[PDB]
Amino acid sequence: KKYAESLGDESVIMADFFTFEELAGTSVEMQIGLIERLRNYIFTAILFN
Amino acid sequence: MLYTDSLNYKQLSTVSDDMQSYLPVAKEIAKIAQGGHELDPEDYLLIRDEESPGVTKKRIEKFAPENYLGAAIRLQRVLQKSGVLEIKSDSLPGDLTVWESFFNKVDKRNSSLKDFVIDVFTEALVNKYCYVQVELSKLDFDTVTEAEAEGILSTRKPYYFKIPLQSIMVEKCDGDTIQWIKYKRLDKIDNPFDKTIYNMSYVLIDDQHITTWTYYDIIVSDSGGISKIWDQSLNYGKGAYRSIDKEKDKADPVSFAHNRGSCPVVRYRMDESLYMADQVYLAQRMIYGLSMNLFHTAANAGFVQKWIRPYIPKEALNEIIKKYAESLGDESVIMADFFTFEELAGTSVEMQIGLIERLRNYIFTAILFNNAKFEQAAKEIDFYVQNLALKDHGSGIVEFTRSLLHHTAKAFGYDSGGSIVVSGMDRYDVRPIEQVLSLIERLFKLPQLAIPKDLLIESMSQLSRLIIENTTFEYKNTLNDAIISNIDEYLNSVKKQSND
Amino acid sequence: MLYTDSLNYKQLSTVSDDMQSYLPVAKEIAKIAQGGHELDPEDYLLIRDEESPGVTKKRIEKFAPENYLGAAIRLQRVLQKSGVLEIKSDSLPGDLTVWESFFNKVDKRNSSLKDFVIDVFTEALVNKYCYVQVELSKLDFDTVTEAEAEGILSTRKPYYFKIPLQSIMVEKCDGDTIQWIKYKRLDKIDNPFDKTIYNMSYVLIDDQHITTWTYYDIIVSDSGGISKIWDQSLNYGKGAYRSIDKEKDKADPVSFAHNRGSCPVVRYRMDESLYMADQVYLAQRMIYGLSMNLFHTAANAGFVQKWIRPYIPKEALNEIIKKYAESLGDESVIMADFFTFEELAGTSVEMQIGLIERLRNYIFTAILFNNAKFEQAAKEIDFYVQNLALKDHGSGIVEFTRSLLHHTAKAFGYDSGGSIVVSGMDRYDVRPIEQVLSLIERLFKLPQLAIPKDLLIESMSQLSRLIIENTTFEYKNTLNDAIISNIDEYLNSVKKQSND
Repeated sequence: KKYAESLGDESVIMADFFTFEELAGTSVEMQIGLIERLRNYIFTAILFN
Repeated sequence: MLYTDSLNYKQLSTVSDDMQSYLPVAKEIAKIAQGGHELDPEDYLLIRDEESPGVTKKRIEKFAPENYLGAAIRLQRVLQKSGVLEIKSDSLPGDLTVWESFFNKVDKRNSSLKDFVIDVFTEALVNKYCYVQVELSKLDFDTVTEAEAEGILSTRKPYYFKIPLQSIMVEKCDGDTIQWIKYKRLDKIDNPFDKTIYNMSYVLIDDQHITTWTYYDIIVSDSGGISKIWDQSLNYGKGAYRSIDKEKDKADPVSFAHNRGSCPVVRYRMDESLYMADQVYLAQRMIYGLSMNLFHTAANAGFVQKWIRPYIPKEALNEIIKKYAESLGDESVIMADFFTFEELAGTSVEMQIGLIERLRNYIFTAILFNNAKFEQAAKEIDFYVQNLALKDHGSGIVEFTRSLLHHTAKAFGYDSGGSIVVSGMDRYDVRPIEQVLSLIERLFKLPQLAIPKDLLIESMSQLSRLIIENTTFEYKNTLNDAIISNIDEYLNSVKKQSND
Repeated sequence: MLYTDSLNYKQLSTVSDDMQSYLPVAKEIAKIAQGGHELDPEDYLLIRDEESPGVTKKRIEKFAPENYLGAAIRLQRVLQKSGVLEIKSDSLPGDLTVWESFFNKVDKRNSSLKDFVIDVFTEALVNKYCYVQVELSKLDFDTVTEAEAEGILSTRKPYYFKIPLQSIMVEKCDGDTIQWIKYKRLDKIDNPFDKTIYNMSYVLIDDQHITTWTYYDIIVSDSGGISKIWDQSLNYGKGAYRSIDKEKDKADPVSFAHNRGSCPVVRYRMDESLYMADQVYLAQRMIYGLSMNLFHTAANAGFVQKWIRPYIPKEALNEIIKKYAESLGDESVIMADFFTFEELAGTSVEMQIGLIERLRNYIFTAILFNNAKFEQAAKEIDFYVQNLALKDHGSGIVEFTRSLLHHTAKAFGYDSGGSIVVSGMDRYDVRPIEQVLSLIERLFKLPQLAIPKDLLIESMSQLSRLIIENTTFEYKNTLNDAIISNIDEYLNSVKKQSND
């Protein structure tokens, strides 16, 4: 409870490890590339870029 | 045809099945595209399955709608407005003077023909089936003779009226021609010193008759219909608002024959392959939700946290952390064991940014257009793109100025006349003087016998008003009169030279 | 129509439902767009759900509003001002001299017609429905005969007046034409040696009559209405301020017929698809909040902290840290065990910067414009973009100079006349001399019989005043007179050559 209350710029917390865990993101761009290649095939079915 | 029977509210309020199916999706698409303050964030929440309402409202507070669909609609409207629309006068049946008088003001909004047609096109662009009706003014007199009837027939002044799509209730139409149509119209009687009153009219336009059923002093319901109506007999005869009866509250029709010979409505229907709003509105609401979630995540993970590991009793620990906080600046060396500045790296935020960017790219590629023009000789194309919207606003400004000048002339006691022609606000271009000079030179290089004096006068006047600006209207008038006289003399001289 | 009955404050103060719904959002959008000192940081706080007020005020101290919406409005106004607006004199009904006299000063703000229309366009751009009224001056005399009435009718001098949108209370209008309108007007009677007094007027403009209800010596309320009014009978007859009565405090109407035949107001209504302020104001307030939070985070995490690990008793530790602090510079070698310089890396700050940048990019892409022009032959386009605002300020400067010269002429006892035409401040361009030379050459290459002497005189005078500057007005006048005489001689010579 205390930790949550004092978790901002206006406080120095007294914890032991407080990493900000975040998704790196490599699969999202993988699926984006897959969708992009499907769209590229759709637009190359006609001879267009 | 001629209707003379009062109808219950249920009969008037009927809506055909196809309209019942189509109106909700049209309303949704219009709401998505228009955006603005009418948007309700609640409807565009990607909530994690009913979490605490406090965090929901905190997330709602960060609602920043990016209506890229609205930008695309604006771009298409401006691009189409950049075109030219012309009417061949000789092909107009009947007197040309009455046609010009009508074209001075084609509708109650004072817009010109091209402006009105572009507005119709825009309304169809946001949602198809834009309906326009052509009507007249009403004049009624008693003890009418044949001459009075002739005058009434000869005093018709038509104008256009755009029927809202959501107000359409039913219509019988084959192809594009409309056999007949019944729509609704909520007209507000505004009292300068009292609460606004509302009336509800159901208008049926037929082949040779037009009829209206009117309910007076009603209350509009959340479904767009009637909820409560006034009743003078109520309140022991004083009158009050009572619930609408679907079988006993009947409206007496008022009908008359327009003698048009056909239904005086026209529907503009954008082709399905061209109607892009049907295929991007879902992407737009997805953008709304994703942007809200992205801003919420960034705000909740944007701060920088600084933790310590004290250097060596809860009271002693409290004393230590107090001391540490006090001496945590540039003017002190702390004695701690580990004081990293913990901060979010940020890879998910840019991931969501990329997702929103790809949604926007799809929205702008639904039309064959590239948004990279505004993402990061040559720039003259972008300048012309700006000039397109400049020309649109200039046309609107010219219309407003014409109306203002008409009112001003009426203020002097003059009866107007010629509607005070106003030009300009149509050619926005860098370095415009030499373009007009080139136009003048190219005109003069043409066979002089083939150039009317009016064209030369117009071009020279444009040059004169471009070269000197911020000057008194008297000075410009004097210069234009001198130009006109000199051009007339030159034309007469060249004519007499050519004759002999 | 003719009103002659006093009305209670409740009757005057009524506002139509549509206006009641629309005024708050218009006020909010106007406040967001205008920005400036009127902004209240409290309203744009992304506070972490009611934390300590001390940190809230510390965050408020770091409020630096970046009104990109204001920049976009300025850009659109300047771009539209870059256009040309022209009036065809021959189409003006009635005498042309009175039209020119009116066009010398179209409103009480001394702006020209184009300047006034651009101001109206800007007011509509920030918030739609800009209202303009056309009125006259009032003259009253006693023992009036027919000749006196004729003179009073002939001495009308109309001018324009922009009605603030927030002052609109109710209006009945079909399409763009306004049937009638009631608005409010708070007029301050300023006393050079006393407290400012306030009066409240409710103005109803009708088809053929205009009426005003006036409450004298009132106090404006926080809602824009009346809170307290003066009462001479109060204070035992000495008078005092007492609360307004909504049923007993009645204002006597004063009305007169303007004989315009129609309501002398015009509303400019920017099209919804073109009105961009409705779709970016939320983004602008989000920018305000995000910028405040970003600066607060940067300030609270911007310092560099330096910690130690002492090399080997709390008193002994105090002695050690004192010594360490003393010997922490370039001129000493410390004996510690670990002395890293702890510093914020910074990845979240640039994340928030990117978020604010993308919000600004959306704001600037609501209009089809690219902000990269001011983010990082060719540059001549940017120079012309600057020249646009230069031309706007130049038009304002020319208006001010005309007014100043009019007052100066009045100082000499001269009665003005021609209003002292002033030109210039309209062509800002790099290397302007050869542009004027090219204009002169192109004019002279045209058929000389087709060029009036006035145009040549104007162009040559422009060249003369460009080639020599910082010179006495006498020198420029002498050069211009010589040019005029020489041009007249040349034109006469070529005319007599062409005659025979």
